[PDB]
Amino acid sequence: QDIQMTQSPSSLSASVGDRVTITCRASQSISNYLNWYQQKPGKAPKLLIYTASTLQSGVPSRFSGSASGTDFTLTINSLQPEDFATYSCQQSYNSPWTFGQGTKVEIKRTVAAPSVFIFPPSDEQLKSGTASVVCLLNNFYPREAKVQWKVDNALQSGNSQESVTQEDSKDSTYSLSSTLTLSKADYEKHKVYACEVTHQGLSSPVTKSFNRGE
Amino acid sequence: SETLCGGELVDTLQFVCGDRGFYFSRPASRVSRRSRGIVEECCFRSCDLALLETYCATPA
Amino acid sequence: EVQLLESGGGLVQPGGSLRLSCAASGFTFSNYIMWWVRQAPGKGLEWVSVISSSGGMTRYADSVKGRFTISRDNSKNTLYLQMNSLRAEDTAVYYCARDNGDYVGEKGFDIWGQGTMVTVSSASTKGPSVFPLAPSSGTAALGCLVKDYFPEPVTVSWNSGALTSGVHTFPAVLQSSGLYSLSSVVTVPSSSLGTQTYICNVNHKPSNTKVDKKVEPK
Repeated sequence: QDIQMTQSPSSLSASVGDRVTITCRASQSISNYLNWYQQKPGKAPKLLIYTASTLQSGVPSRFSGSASGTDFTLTINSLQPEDFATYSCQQSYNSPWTFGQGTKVEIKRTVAAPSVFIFPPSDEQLKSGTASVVCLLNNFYPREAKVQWKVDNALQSGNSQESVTQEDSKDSTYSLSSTLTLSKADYEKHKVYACEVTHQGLSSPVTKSFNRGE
Repeated sequence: SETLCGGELVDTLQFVCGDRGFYFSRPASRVSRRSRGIVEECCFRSCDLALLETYCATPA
Repeated sequence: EVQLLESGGGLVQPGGSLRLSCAASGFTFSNYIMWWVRQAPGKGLEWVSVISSSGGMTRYADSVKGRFTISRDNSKNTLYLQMNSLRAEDTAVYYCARDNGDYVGEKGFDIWGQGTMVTVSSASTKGPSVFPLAPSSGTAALGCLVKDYFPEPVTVSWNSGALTSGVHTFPAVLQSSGLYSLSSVVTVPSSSLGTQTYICNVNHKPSNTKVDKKVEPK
């Protein structure tokens, strides 16, 4: 009995200047009462469209909505780099004013190489009995990247964790961190700390490294 | 149910008030306290055809 | 500038109680039907509660009935959500939102609060340790590592908000410990790297930590 909302596809990747088409369906009849929201990561949604096709003020004309039989579609004409977002529909017919789960729109930009940087653990952190060594891969595309740790040339396994920013709203790239965690004891045992990056935009893998102390 | 909210409310009113239209007939009157008074009752409390009919215009 | 500014989120044990506030500015608050909407981790937005413009009538999602109370004080231009008997499944970002239409929700919600996180958990809050990611040997990178805090979130800014471009604050990762960690990095010109100070401002409100860490070369 509560109306369920279904979107397709759950995500897509499309190029700047492309026409993007997102579908929303209701499991019961909602008349023309369907809204579209744009939600950027960790942000309040922004209303784009209400009553299927009425553009909210301050919203660019490239966004349009349509009833499509018993379907609804949001159209982004001329996809822009800022448009990276989750787009969610919401029926406005009755309680519980149900939102769909969203369609992730990624911007398919051109291949771009990461810049690689390595950071040894601070003296402050070492004092407290742990060592975190951070490798940054900055401003790359696509998302996929291989990041390997070496300690005195021995490959590390199971002792690092990765984090990736959401696509940048200007240049459509990603940055990634890999953080290798060691006890102060283990960190003091070894000399050469190296982060090796393999990426599509690099002709050969990039190693950034330091010697403990230098 | 016994309440009406959102577009189902709007669609029900349009059908109820036929060619007469809404009493609250202009954007400015749909934002009015009196309009909201009727709408808040239908949605939050109970809505019946009599309440709905009070929302319609009354031409001769 | 129309604005809904929320406050009041944080960590609370199961069975506990929290009160959110949403302070409105730049519009006639009393003309508007107001909404609470929540977003649980990796879930969609969902209606929590709605209140009429005077405040005298209210409506709740089934999942929260008997436990939450919405209210408003038109005199102070503020909306409240009183959350009692808090359950783990109530953990989410909580938004307030203004009604865009005239028939209660028929044209969506136009104006939204920034969101406030609510974490329902037995675990104690823990403030972060903040460590430099010192630049060394055109463009140089520096950072702060923000390690071992709970619950989410932390705020990170550079130079009190004076420095924004080239900043990358990574999403937080859950360590095997159950604690969160995050880095915020910035790329800056190597030229101004003895010329100017770089300072990261880390705010963790669930534990009242506020740290400025000065990041200098090394």
